[PDB]
Amino acid sequence: GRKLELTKAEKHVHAFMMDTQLTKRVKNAAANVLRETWLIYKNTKLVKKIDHAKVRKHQRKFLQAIHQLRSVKMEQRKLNDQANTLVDLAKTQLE
Amino acid sequence: AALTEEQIAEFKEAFSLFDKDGDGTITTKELGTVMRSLGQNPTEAELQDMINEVDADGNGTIDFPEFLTMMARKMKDTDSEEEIREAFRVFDKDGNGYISAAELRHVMTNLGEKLTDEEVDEMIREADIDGDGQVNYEEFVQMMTA
Ligand SMILES: Cc1cc2c(cc1Br)NC(=O)/C2=N\O
Ligand SMILES: [Ca+2]
Ligand SMILES: [Ca+2]
Repeated sequence: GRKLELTKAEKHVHAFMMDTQLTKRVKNAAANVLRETWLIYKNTKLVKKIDHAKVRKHQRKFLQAIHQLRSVKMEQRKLNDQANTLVDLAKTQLE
Repeated sequence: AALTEEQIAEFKEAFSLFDKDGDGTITTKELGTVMRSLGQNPTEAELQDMINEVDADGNGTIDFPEFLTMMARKMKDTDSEEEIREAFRVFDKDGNGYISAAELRHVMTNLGEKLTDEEVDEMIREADIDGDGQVNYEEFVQMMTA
């Protein structure tokens, strides 16, 4: 039988965006990554003189959006392994 | 995604592991009970997500049809050799790839659900391949997963 094998995880995060809360979180945080990447780039590369207070503000908003996206991705991995737990339990009846 | 007729009947028994009251449907409350009996701690939102990902008709629970249809997409398995080797590594105090027979007996008779001293005797007999009182757990795991 299956012996020590377990359900193969999907190689890439791709699930549970039906959650709506996760989907809203990704949309807003990703848009903010785009916003703050642009505003940091503009304020460090497209200005005559760098306004460091402005750069600090957008670096703060940049890191919060990046880490928000990390948090969603880790929650997707958690959900995916919870679901694989249930699949593995059901598959014990194939023995 | 194809299930044999034999797999369909076996997954009917599987559905009963989840459908705890037997009323034909899996609720969030039942999945919480099942998940905690497996030593996990899903939040309410995580349980609702598990239901909602499989609930095709949106009535809030999972019926055997929805249960079976999603098992069909999840039949692929993969070997566990590396994860098992990593569980052994927890007890490799010096990170040298070895665990003594004495330390393995101590672990197995004190941690987890435990084994009897007789059961540990049988395990060490297989695990100590070279007879040197030391378990090369990579090689032991490779033997058991061969
Ligand atoms: C056995 C079982 C499997 C799954 C689930 C609920 C049950 Br029960 N919800 C899921 O997303 C899933 N697999 O991906
Ligand atoms: Ca039920
Ligand atoms: Ca349903």
